[PDB]
Amino acid sequence: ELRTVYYNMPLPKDMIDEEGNPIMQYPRNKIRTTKYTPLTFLPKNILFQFHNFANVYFLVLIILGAFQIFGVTNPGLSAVPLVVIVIITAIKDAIEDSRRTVLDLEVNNTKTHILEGVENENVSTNIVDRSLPPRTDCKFAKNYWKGVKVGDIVRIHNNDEIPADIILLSTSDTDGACYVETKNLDGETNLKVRQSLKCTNTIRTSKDIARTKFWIESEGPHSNLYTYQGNMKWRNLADGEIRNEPITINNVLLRGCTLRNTKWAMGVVMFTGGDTKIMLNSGITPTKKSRISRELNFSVVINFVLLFILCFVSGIANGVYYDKKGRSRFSYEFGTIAGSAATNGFVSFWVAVILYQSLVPISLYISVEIIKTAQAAFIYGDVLLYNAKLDYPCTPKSWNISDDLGQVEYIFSDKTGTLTQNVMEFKKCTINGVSYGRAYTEALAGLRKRQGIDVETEGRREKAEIAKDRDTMIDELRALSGNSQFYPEEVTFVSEVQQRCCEHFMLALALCHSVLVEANPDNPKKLDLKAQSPDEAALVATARDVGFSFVGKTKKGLIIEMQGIQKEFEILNILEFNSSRKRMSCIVKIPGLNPGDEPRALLICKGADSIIYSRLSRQSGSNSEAILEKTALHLEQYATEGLRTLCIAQRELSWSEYEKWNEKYDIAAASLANREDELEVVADSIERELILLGGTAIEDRLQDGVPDCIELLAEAGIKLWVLTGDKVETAINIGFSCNLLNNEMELLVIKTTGDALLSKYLKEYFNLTGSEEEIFEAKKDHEFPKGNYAIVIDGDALKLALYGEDIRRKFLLLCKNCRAVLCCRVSPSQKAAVVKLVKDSLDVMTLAIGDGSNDVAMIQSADVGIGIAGEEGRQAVMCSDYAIGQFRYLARLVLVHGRWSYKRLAEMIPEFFYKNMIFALALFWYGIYNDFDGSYLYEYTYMMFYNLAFTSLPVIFLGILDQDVNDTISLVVPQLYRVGILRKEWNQRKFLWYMLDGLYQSIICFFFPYLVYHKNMIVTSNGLGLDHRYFVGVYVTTIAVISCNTYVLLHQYRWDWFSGLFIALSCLVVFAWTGIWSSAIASREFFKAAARIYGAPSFWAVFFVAVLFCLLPRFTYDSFQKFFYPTDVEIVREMWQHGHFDHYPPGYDPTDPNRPKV
Amino acid sequence: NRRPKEDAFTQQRLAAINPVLTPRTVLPLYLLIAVVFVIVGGCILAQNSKVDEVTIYYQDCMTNATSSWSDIPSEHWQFVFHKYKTYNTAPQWRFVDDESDDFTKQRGTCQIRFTTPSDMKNNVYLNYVLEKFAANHRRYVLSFSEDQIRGEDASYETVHDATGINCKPLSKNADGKIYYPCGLIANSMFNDTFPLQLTNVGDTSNNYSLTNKGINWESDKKRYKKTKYNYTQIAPPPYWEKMYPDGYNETNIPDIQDWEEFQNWMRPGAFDKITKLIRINKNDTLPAGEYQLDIGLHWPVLEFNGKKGIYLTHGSHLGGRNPFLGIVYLIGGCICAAMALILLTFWLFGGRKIADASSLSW
Ligand SMILES: CCCCCCCCCCCCCCCCCC(=O)O[C@H](COC(=O)CCCCCCCCCCCCCCC)COP(=O)(O)OCC[N+](C)(C)C
Ligand SMILES: CCCCCCCCCCCCCCCCCC(=O)O[C@H](COC(=O)CCCCCCCCCCCCCCC)COP(=O)(O)OCC[N+](C)(C)C
Ligand SMILES: *[C@@H]1O[C@H](CO)[C@@H](O[C@@H]2O[C@H](CO)[C@@H](O[C@@H]3O[C@H](CO)[C@@H](O)[C@H](O)[C@@H]3O)[C@H](O)[C@H]2NC(C)=O)[C@H](O)[C@H]1NC(C)=O
Ligand code: BEF
Ligand SMILES: [Mg+2]
Repeated sequence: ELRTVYYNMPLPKDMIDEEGNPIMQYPRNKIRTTKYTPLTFLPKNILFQFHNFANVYFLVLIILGAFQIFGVTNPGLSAVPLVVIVIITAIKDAIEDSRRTVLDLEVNNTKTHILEGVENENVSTNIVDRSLPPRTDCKFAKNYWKGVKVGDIVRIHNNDEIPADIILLSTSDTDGACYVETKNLDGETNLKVRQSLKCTNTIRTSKDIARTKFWIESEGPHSNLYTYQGNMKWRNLADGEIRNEPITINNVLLRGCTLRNTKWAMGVVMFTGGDTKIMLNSGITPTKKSRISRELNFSVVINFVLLFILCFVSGIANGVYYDKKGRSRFSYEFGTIAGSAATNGFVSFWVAVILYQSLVPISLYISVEIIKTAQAAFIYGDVLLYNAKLDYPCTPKSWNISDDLGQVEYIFSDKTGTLTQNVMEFKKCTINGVSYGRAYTEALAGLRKRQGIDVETEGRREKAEIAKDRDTMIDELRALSGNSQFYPEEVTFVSEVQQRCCEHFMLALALCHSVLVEANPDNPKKLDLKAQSPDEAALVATARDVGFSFVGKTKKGLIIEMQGIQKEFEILNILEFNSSRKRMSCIVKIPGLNPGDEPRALLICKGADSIIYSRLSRQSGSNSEAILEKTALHLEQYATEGLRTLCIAQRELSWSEYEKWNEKYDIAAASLANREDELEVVADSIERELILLGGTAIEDRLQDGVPDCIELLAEAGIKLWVLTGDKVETAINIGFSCNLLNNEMELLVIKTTGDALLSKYLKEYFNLTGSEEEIFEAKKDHEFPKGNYAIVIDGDALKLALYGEDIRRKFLLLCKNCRAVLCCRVSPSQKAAVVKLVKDSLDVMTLAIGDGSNDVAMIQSADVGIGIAGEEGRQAVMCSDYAIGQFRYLARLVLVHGRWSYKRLAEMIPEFFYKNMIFALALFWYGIYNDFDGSYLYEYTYMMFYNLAFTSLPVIFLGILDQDVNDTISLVVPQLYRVGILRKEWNQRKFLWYMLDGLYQSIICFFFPYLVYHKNMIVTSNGLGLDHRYFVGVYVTTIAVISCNTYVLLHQYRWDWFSGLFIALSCLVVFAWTGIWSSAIASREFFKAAARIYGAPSFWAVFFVAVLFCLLPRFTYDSFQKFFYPTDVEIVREMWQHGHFDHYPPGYDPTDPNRPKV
Repeated sequence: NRRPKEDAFTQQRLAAINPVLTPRTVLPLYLLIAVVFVIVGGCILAQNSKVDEVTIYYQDCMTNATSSWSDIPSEHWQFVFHKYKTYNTAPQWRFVDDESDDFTKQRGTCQIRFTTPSDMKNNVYLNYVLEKFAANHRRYVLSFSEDQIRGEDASYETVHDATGINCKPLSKNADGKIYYPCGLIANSMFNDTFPLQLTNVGDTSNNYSLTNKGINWESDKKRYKKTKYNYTQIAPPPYWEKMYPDGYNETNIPDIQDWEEFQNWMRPGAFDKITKLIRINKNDTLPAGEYQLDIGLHWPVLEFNGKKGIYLTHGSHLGGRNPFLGIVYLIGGCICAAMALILLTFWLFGGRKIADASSLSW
């Protein structure tokens, strides 16, 4: 929808709306990022809890409490267990959601500067004019980011995030240029030049912008980051003619961006709130039920089916009883009507639903809610996920999906800022075919052969850094860098034609650049480099350190302090870096040696290697062809180390042939041929014969444990797909340095060139992958793929490889078969679409870690979503489910906590349904002996306190504190994560065997006490009688609670004192309760049960044989399992018993660079 | 700093055993549990086999017993004496008619002459057994007033409209005098007049005395309390109208605290067989003799084809003769050894290294 932002100008007659004049009603500039807005917290959250099927069942039990046919004693108090559970689950989900609101309130309170001139898009409840007087109180006052509106002039100062979508009016820089760190919106490590509109470029102060009237006829919000259409229109002054300036995406500050290297940027706010492109790519934070939590409903349904069977058995077996004849209920009960009963087992069906209603237990969802909250509480509380540099622990922001983290198969990592540290360091270079630079970046690809006794080369390179800093210690007035120097090459010595090349290489690095110099406010004698690309910031800083300090700039040219002494260099032309050029040239003026002669010039080309080696000189007599083999050998060595390469090339030009070029350059410059490509072709004529000075290499620095972590995720069976908003060869540099891309690999580039192109080499790489399309076979395979193929797709070809069902299937199949998957230049929508491709078409658990707003869609679309925290407040942190400070914490979060939280809850949920039906089924098995009439075996406090006090905590302290192995061994052995990838620990098959074991042990729990009463009903030592049904239900309950809790104990790896105490007290509260309650006269039939039953030795004789028969068929099967078909974690625990892991420290962290040697 | 607290609880570093089920730890555990339960199973069966019991069903005594002494049909009586296993000397029964009793459905006196060939020890329990009387249906077991058990002069709405346990079909009679032991449980109280002795047939002044004291727990006298109704407020239950032909006088109202047969009846039997103590002798022992039980027949069971009986026993500590606990401690003891046998032999003929069956390093 086309919107027209009016500024400093009343709206036109399309303001018929009163009580508020503007009609379009723009969003408030607020990020929501919260699961529930409070108007619909309570409606949405009750539906979320009642998407669980047992909660539907409990509500039906309450509604069927209101009927008197069922005969329920105090039906209104029977709703108190469901009502408090729905409220305690809602409060926990409100506190969880309020922790998102305090980060919404931080971002919305982040203090931009908003012009104090009246804005005509407000709710109720020659472009600058000089003839107007410069009125008071229009200053750019510090107002709130939430208070930004559509139509609002915002002065964005240096180094702050941009509050909305802003079309630039002006910057502090003359000619109205800007710079933006778009690593929030893209993965672009460089800064983007945004241009102020040439109409409004002369606006400078708040007095200028208050007197300026215009409007913007713009297009709607449309989610595509690389496109904008707007028309700035304004009335000419002293001349009634409406002028037009078109607005596009290089005139727009988008909301992820940070203003960089520019004192201020004034602009109109175009889109706010959810209209902003950063937010059209986002969605509302999804409520994200866990996969175990979703498959609990089919486990719940099986219990309804069992419940329906038993109430159907009891309904038909009771209605068959009521039309019997010779029955004592005709005489002693007053059912003296033999008639009025044909098949009235319909009432006794429904009595049985109330009798057996605890077969689906009320404490299920509140048990798993306490589990998942406390599993979130323990992730937040450990210190190995704490980032001290940010002062930030891992923050679980979704408190219910910690077990999603234990089945994860596909991590859809972002690259820039997620994998990378956003530091660019000049690590290596070549001059004259000689390799300089000592870096220990990626010699740790070799963990196959050589050792980790190479902490020494970190120390060896470090001594060579200091020995170089002492050697280069000539008085250089702005080389304050003893700490910001990141090029340790001890060969700065004079072994010379090589020494003349090493001086001149770094001279070209200090000459050919677009880096600016601003005075630092702290130490104003030290001046810091204001560069667009941090590559060139790293290039100019390393020339600064080795002697060639770029110190300032003149109207004539650059000033380079050349080894302590300054020298002006006269720059003749700058051929600017460009996306299509991929190079940058600089012509300096060489000074004169003979007097009275205008001297020569020097072109210096810097740019990519593959297109500088095309533009070199072949007509030589010197060594210009001798070194081309050596420098190419090193730039191949550099890129396999994952380094950004470059080349420096020169040709010393004569004074007249340059002047013929400089004339033909001024022909294309002075004419209006800038949009024409002649200005590039004039630059092409001088860049043909070039003498190769040599190349550079820059480490795009990863975060600290990034290649070690991804090796642990690959040994875990998880497949890392890098999805990036930046370039292809950039993500290949990160791919090699991460050990993703592996030099022996065959990189399978998709590469559309211009529409069935894409399917054919989807089919062609599908003959070396001997398969066509078949993905139903593919989702049976969860191994990490074997063949060294990396798939690389451009993003724009991925728009076509995700179009229809047929091409999505073969593109998925190839990516599933490749070890490394890199989707470069990918929009936020397509990163999410790749996750939505993989998560739907395969039945897989997907992770999607990322920092930045281009990842927020990907993070919200996956099953977990991880934010990486930084110094700034990040949307990917706010919109995520977990938020770590560094990428390498993902190994401690997935391989330890997730792999625990998966296995904790995959054991707990079958243990829980076991736990309940060992007790609730004796309400059924007593029906055989009361003719299914519906009398309770159990005294009423036992039925409250079984799932509340007797057995509630052992399952709860299994779901929270069980560890199959240690937190170190979870990281030493990442292949233990594969049972959750294969989904081995949570099955409906495993669940059905716990039901069949719960069916069995309740046969033991009822019939072992029945078979001590059945013969003559005297079970007491003094003959006085324990034959009340509640007393038999003390027998049954006590077997139930003890063989519940010891079953829960025996299926708990890691018997700690905390769980083993609360298993024992659980086991001893069932004795303590009935000791206390059945000493009071309010017990009322139960009055001295514990004095009479616990003093009866038959109770203690039933108790130890029935706990044997309950626990023994499962304890046999586990002993037969763990001897003959043991799981991998049963063997890894055996090795841990033997001490294969005791040389590791407590809290051993393999991704930690500062870890001890093991 | 933010920095979560490190104290080995929040770091999940609690001291823990981490148990690993090797065959060196689990196979001796099976043999140890197997050893105890064949011993406990051997010592439960040994003590259980000594439990002597006399069960005589007398529901058919108005019909199948004459005025003379005739041996009871072998369907009715079950005798267990461990010193006499082939013991078949049948009990006798005769029926004195009582035509003034005017009830004719269950009247008269079933005199039952059994002969115990071995003496029962000091506690001698005379239990009555009811078979097929179903005291465990859901309306039956809730039908009493807990106020009136607790000796309270409870009104009509507290005996009838009490929410869990009320006297619902049997709260008050036609003229509105509420039933004092109201409800179905108290109403259907097993009448039969059991004697206060066993008459020693063939011996003079050696009648084995019995007593209805010490019949319930002594502690139910805290809950069963003397009533506070006037005698004007209350009526007997409808099937107690023959015991109290004129309602309740100023003196005939039963103190349910002293009346333990009520208190045993008011504990409804869990299962279809019902065994309730009615007569005990804690003082003396019951010799090897021929004895006689004169049961005043008042409780009809034949119209629901139920049985009605006598269960004369001195139980064990486990209560009664019941082979279950002994057999099933033996079964669990023989099963734990059989699976210590199966798993040890499979560990020899299979069995593995305790270090590398892992699926990763294959
Ligand atoms: C019916 C009306 C009832 C009203 C309320 C009744 C009482 C409710 C319970 C009492 C209030 C409990 C509040 C607990 C808040 C825990 C928040 C927390 O742990 O933070 C979390 C970190 O913890 C986690 O993410 C782990 C999961 C939370 C574990 C604790 C959850 C406690 C609340 C849920 C259960 C309540 C049940 C109550 C039933 C009666 C968010 O991190 P942050 O960076 O936002 O924290 C910043 C902390 N400061 C501000 C200090 C820098
Ligand atoms: C051995 C030591 C034991 C010590 C005693 C422990 C007591 C405290 C236990 C803490 C709570 C742990 C369990 C989670 C909450 C379970 C609540 C629940 O569902 O309780 C119900 C009963 O609830 C009630 O009686 C009243 C409602 C109480 C609700 C309590 C909620 C507790 C929330 C606690 C949050 C913080 C927990 C902290 C970590 C453990 C269980 O019902 P049932 O299935 O047993 O009943 C069947 C009976 N019929 C058939 C008639 C319907
Ligand atoms: C204890 O003894 C009484 C009598 O010896 C047992 O019989 C119950 O006696 C009452 C009244 O004597 C009977 O009620 C009567 O029923 C007839 C026909 O059914 C009716 O016409 C009369 O108006 C009167 O209501 C009742 O039928 C009878 N009950 C049974 C089950 O036979 C009583 O059963 C004995 N047992 C107890 C209290 O457990
Ligand atoms: F700069 Be990002 F989206 F990791
Ligand atoms: Mg990126």
